[PDB]
Formats: sequence, C-alpha cells, structure tokens
Amino acid sequence: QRHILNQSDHLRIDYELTRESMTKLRLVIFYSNISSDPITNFALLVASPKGTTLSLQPQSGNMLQSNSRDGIKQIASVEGISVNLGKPIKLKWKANYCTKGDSKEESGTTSLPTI
Repeated sequence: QRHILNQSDHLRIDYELTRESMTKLRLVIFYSNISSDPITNFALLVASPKGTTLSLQPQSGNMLQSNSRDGIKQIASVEGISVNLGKPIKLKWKANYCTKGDSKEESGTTSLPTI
C-alpha cells in the first residue's frame, strides 16, 4: 500500500497508488516528520510525466510537528496514454521546507510502480 517516494533524516514522503479506471491513477501522498523538531513552510512541487496529465490538489497544511506521522496529506491524479499503456511513469518532484536552523530542499525523480 504505502510506497516510499523519499526518506531523508527529517522527512518521509510516502504514498498510496490506486488505479481508479483504465486511464486514471490516484495518488494519496503523505508527509511525515521523523525529526524531533518542527517542520514549517512545507511544499511539494511536481512536473507532469511525459504521457500524462497530473492534477494536483492542495495540501491539507504546510506544517509538521516533531515526530508527526502523516501530518500532511495531498491528493493527486495521473491520467493519459501512459497510464493506459501500463508504461512506467517517472515523477519529478521537489520539496522545500524549513526546520529550526535550516532551510532545506529535497528533490528527485521516482518511478511509480505498476498500474
């Protein structure tokens, strides 16, 4: 169910990935603070994979308390020919947030598992 997009020392981004129809996936993304200090000003930025429309709904919040699991949730969907062809979909993403003392960035390109 929960696939890991990224795990740093301060933050775990993971997600559920479901197929709603023949042309549409649903991503429920969750952000977890695994540090003993609060995380503020969180934001995830995404690009749309090559054969795909990406619909990104707003995040539930932008703050994460110390040792908070799933403190922010964010819904997305993925649609288009690449979802239909059962091709591998690569998600380019970037996050910014502030912890105490630092302003941090994390970024990657992650392949999403099978339709």
